Amino acid sequence: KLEAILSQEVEAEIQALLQEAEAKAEAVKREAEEKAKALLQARERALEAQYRAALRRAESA
Amino acid sequence: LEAQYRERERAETEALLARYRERAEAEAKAVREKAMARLDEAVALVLKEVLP
Repeated sequence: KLEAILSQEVEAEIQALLQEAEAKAEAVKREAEEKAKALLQARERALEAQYRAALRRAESA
Repeated sequence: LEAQYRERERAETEALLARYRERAEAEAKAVREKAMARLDEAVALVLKEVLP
C-alpha cells in the first residue's frame, strides 16, 4: 500500500546519509593517517641531518 | 624518537673522542721517541752552523 511506500522511501535516504557520513569518517581517517606518516617522515629525516652534522663536528674536534 | 637520537650521539660523541684520547697521546709518544734517539744529529747540525 502507498504510505508504507513513503516509509520505505525514507528508510533509504536515511541510509544514503548514513552511508555518506561513514564514507567521510574514513576520508578523515585516511587524510589523518596520510598526514601523520608525512608528519613523522620529515621528522625522521631531520634527526639524521642534526646528527650527521653533530658527529662530523665531533670527528673534526 | 629524539629521546633515543640525542642519547645515541652522546654515547658516540663520548666513545669517539674517548678513542681519540687513546690515539692522540699514543701519537704524541710516537713523535717524541722517534726524535729523542736520532737527536744529537740535530744538535750537531746546528752547532756546526753557529761557530763558522
